[PDB]
Order: sequence, then structure tokens, then C-alpha cells
Amino acid sequence: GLMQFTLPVRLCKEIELFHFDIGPFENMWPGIFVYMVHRSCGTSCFELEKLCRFIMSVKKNYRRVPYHNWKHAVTVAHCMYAILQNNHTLFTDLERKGLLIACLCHDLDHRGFSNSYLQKFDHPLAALYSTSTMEQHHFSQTVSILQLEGHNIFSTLSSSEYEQVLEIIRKAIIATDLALYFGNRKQLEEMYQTGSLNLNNQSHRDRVIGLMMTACDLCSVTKLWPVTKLTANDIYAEFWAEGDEMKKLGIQPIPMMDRDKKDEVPQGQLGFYNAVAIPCYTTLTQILPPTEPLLKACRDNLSQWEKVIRGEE
Ligand SMILES: CC(C)Cn1ncc(Cl)c1C(=O)Nc1ccc2nc(-c3ccccc3)[nH]c2c1
Ligand SMILES: [Cl-]
Ligand SMILES: [Mg+2]
Ligand SMILES: [Zn+2]
Repeated sequence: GLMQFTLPVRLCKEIELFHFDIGPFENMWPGIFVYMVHRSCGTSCFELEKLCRFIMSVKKNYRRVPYHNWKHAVTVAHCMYAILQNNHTLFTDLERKGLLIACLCHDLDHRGFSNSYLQKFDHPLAALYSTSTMEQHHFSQTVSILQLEGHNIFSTLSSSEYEQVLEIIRKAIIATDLALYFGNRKQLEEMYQTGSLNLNNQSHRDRVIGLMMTACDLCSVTKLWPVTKLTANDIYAEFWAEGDEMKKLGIQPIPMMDRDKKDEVPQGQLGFYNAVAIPCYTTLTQILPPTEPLLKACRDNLSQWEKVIRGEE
């Protein structure tokens, strides 16, 4: 109980920053997550034995894919940690608890393929879950692990609190379906601009948490340029494999998934920053001003992609 996780001095300091990279030492990532839970939530939020058993079972249910892997899970949890720590008073005890767990679990059992590829392949998951196919799967996997013997980190919660935290996690994980982000941000933009935004309105809070989930999920675009650039290679390794699998179904893939259109990556990144990332962090900064460093880091990376196009790199 008087047992803190401690990090080396450079990590202790840099983990507080939005652009922190969790490093290449896989064996430190569980400790990095527990450290963030302890500071974000409290050393009391979870029984350490159950938490450690939960974390190791979550890790085991991430696959050895180039990008949608255990490192992505802990990376997305860290961005959520940074948002929560910079917005101390805005979130409930249940929300702090639920949201770090939601982030760790949000891509459980990902195969490196989009909802669209599952649909075209006619994968069994696409018949079970007609929309947000992988995201409904990720939530199902989260519940399955929570129900393993000795894995119920939420055991000390009252029945009502338990039902509330699972509903926070479910909504948070479904919100990582990027297809749903466009309409969520549009509604939040209108609400902010007309001054109707009310954080006491549960349906408004749901929308704000949804945007936080998009922001943490896309956080590779908010790292220092060398991290952003090297992460893009892992993302494209998955996209191009999916494109190969589309060609095997006799379907021409979209250019972003076609390894033959590698040359159009820089312009593709520009479209993504302008259509998704920048708008996402802009609306997040309007609602939660202390998240401005994410928007600043995103604009810096946009200007690096612009320099790549101009042959300056
Ligand atoms: C991991 C994912 C599921 C979500 N994600 N997370 C972080 C980041 Cl970045 C992304 C992401 O979606 N990046 C992304 C988005 C749209 C793109 N369009 C092109 C393109 C277009 C024409 C020619 C060549 C390339 N490349 C793209 C890359
Ligand atoms: Cl603190
Ligand atoms: Mg996902
Ligand atoms: Zn993700």
C-alpha cells in the first residue's frame, strides 16, 4: 500500500509532457501504466495484484502487428494521462479510473485491418457487429478480461458505480471508431460556438470524452518529428498489408493502402492533418485549454510534412 512505482529521473519528468515517448523497453511499459494510474487516480483506485494481473492479460491479448500493438495501447493511455493531469478538477473519480483502462483496452485483439476490410472479406465479426465492427470487438474483449478470475479491478465499486464505469469505457472505446469522429467534432464545434456546451449535461460530457479518445488515439501526430515520422512507417506497414489483402479479394485498394502509391504519402499526410488531426486538437483546445501543447505539436508536424513535399527532407 505504501508501495509507489518510481521511474528514472528523465522519465519521471518527461512522462508529464504530452509528447513523451514510452521508449523501446517493453518490460517497463506495465510499470509506466501503473505509475500513471497511481498519479492520475490514486494508489487506492485498484488492488495492485488485480491491476498487474489485468495489465498482463490485456498485453497478452494485443497481437504482434506493426502498429495496433501493446505499445500503441500504452501510448494512447499516456496521452489520456497527460490530458487528465492538466485538467485536474474537470473529471470525476470514476472517469479518471475508466478512461486510462479504456485507452489501454481500446484496440484489444486488433489484427491490423480496418472495419472496411473485415466487411469486404465477410469476416464473422462484420456479421456480429454491423457498425464500429472492431471497436465493439475491443469492448467485448475488455469485458471478457474483467470477468477472468482475479481480474475484476472494479470489485470495490458499488453496483451503480460499476455499471457507470463500464458505460464510460464502452462509449470511450466506440468513440475510437474514426468514422464517428467527424460528426462528434462537428456537434462539439457548434455547441462551443453557440455557447450551448454544458459539462454538467451527460450527453455533452460523452461527446467531450469521445473527442479526448480521438485525440489520444491519433497522438502519434503530436510527438516530436522523429517519433511521428518513424511511427508513420508502422501505420503504413499495416495499411499496405491491408491493400495487398484487398488485391487478393480482387478489389483495388484506396491509394493510402496501395504500396505502389508510396510517393503520394506526404500529400496523404497533409490531407489527414487538415481533415482530421488539426480540427480534432483545435476543438479539444477550445473545450480544454491546457491541451494546447497537442495542437502546437500537431501544427509543428504538419509543417514538417510540408517541408518533405518541398524536397527540404
Ligand atoms: C492508424 C490509423 C487507423 C489512424 N491513424 N492514427 C494515426 C494516424 Cl497518422 C492515422 C492515420 O489514419 N493516418 C493516415 C490517414 C489518412 C491517410 N491518407 C494517406 C494517403 C493518401 C493517398 C496516398 C498515400 C497516402 N495516408 C494516410 C495516413
Ligand atoms: Cl498529482
Ligand atoms: Mg481502434
Ligand atoms: Zn487505436
